[PDB]
Amino acid sequence: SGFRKMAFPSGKVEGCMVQVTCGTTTLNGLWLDDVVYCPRHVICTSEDMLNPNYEDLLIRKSNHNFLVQAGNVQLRVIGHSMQNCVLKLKVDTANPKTPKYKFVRIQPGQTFSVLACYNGSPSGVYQCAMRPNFTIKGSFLNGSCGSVGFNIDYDCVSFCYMHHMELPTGVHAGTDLEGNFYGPFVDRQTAQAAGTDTTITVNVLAWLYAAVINGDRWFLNRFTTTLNDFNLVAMKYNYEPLTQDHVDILGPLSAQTGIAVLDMCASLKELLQNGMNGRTILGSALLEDEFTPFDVVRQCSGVTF
Amino acid sequence: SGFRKMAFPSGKVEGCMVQVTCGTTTLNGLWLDDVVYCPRHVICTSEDMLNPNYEDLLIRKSNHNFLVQAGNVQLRVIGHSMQNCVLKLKVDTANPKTPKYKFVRIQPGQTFSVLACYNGSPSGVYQCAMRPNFTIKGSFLNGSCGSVGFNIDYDCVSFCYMHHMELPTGVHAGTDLEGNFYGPFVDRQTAQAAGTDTTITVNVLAWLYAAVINGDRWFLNRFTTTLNDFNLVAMKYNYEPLTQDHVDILGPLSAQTGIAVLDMCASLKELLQNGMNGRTILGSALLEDEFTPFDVVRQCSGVTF
Ligand SMILES: *C(=N)[C@H](C[C@@H]1CCNC1=O)NC(=O)[C@H](CC(C)C)NC(=O)c1ccc(-c2ccc(OC)cc2)cc1Cl
Ligand SMILES: *C(=N)[C@H](C[C@@H]1CCNC1=O)NC(=O)[C@H](CC(C)C)NC(=O)c1ccc(-c2ccc(OC)cc2)cc1Cl
Repeated sequence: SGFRKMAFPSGKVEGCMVQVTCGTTTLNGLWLDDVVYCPRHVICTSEDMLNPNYEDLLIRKSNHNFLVQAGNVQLRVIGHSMQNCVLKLKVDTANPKTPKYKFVRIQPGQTFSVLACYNGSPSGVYQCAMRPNFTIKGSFLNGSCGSVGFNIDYDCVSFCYMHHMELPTGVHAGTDLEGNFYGPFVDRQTAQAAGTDTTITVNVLAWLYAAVINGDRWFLNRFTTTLNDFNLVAMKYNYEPLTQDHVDILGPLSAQTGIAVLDMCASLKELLQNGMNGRTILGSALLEDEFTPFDVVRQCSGVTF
Repeated sequence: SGFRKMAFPSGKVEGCMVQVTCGTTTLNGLWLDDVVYCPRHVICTSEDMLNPNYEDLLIRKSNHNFLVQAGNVQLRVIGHSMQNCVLKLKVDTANPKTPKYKFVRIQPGQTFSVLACYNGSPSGVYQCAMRPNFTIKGSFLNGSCGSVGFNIDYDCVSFCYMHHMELPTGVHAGTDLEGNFYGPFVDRQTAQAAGTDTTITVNVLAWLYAAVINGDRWFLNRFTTTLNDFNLVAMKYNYEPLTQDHVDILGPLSAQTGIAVLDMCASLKELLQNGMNGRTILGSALLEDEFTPFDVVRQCSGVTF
């Protein structure tokens, strides 16, 4: 096809992954400057995970109870603090591989790369999207907590995600790098319901736009529509209501492809009702919503770092 | 679902990507020890690409005609040589970031990660598979030549691919790190037909096996079959004939899932004939063949580096 789900080069982020062990529990940590960030439920035993009292379990723990390993070397913890749901460990050495970074909280629909880590060593990288119900559909096993989601632009690394748990529906939930969970989720072993998920509409439109340059044009039609009428049929199929803001982001894409945004909305409208009839767009037989407009522009123009 | 296409951490490979400019043409290079590897058609002008005579165009070029840039620093070329279809540039400095590496030629069906590069700076990483017709379905633009495909195990980096061109059907063709093209392809601007592609059967079986642990079990049935009868229906649907060797690789997977290999073949057989009926396995509405058995084991057990 010529279009793939591709993640940022994980070079900068690999230099910050460390191992954090507390008692018998071990997970990944993010070593930036002289601080290491990790999920706070590292101080939890298997019995404590059913209903923890984190402020009560933390005070029992001390600096020497936290062992940080950066590969085969040891870090010495000279202070600890709880910020919401992340643990902050102050070490005596500043990470020589700390990049120009930034702690951001992303919005639903936005994408980011995930460096899946186990025991502080990188395992794999993949692209992910913040679902509108504030979950992510990742690939995580036990010991994956502490892995981070990040974006990179030019030279800066924006850490936006840290992994914490898996929901009963198999999806995943985590926090930003300040400990605040994405969504109405808490860190304890209880049945937690994610809301009714939806489809990021502006993302599907950017994907259909990407398909036009890459050869697939069979879904294109000659019908057009209006912004309202599209939203009326988008509500029924569990899609986000497109706004004038959404159209403005799809703007430069429509100027390159030469097909107006409202024309593209009509093609998706008919794709929504008429189905796919067994055909494929860009190799997929479903409608992809994990490509932002900026993602489509980045891959069809080749922005590097 | 709990299963994603995830590429190796690209940290080691980013340390070897350099820029190579010859005349007005520029592409990516791979800097290992004191040698830089790059596609040989860097010595080609736009007119020369229609039918080059590489040995005749090379002798006109000299050391000072090759400028290698490792970021903002310059490398000095102290010798050049043509190995098949790759150019070898000997520099005066050994790359300090050279990892433990190895030059391998992979077989059809095998997967590898691709670090897409432009002007010697990494742009993105994604998973790819060597199609049985010796093409790959990648995501490449102009200036992407010189990007490499690689696998990583424990600590070693096995470079298996270097990008060279795009075929009329939108797929891609390249060489190993010794210049030998994968398939019957040459480096010139002419209509080149890739053969009739097929579906890596042992890969689809490993994917259905991955779906079993991850929750999807609706495609499972109670019919069983034999190795022959499966192959007879695999030929008609353009699938590789499964061999006793293929079954042996799917062995440890069948022992974990507790379902024999031949039972799994019957389920794919019915999936092949009866279709999908609109259902989805692991979120996809098609049968994925870019997951090797070893890939499925690696992600369902968490092998790190
Ligand atoms: C971190 N290392 C680890 C990664 C998890 C585990 C496997 N896959 C992942 O993403 N994180 C955890 O184990 C956390 C720890 C909490 C204290 C934050 N817990 C969970 O991930 C978790 C929480 C609740 C349930 C659950 C499911 C269904 C229920 O009823 C049907 C009840 C509770 C499961 C899990 Cl894995
Ligand atoms: C490397 N930087 C560059 C990357 C290509 C270009 C865009 N996408 C890619 O993968 N490599 C090339 O441009 C090479 C150079 C050769 C001398 C190896 N060429 C091609 O990629 C190429 C070759 C032939 C055709 C072609 C297609 C159809 C035809 O008739 C229908 C005839 C020729 C196209 C291309 Cl892009």
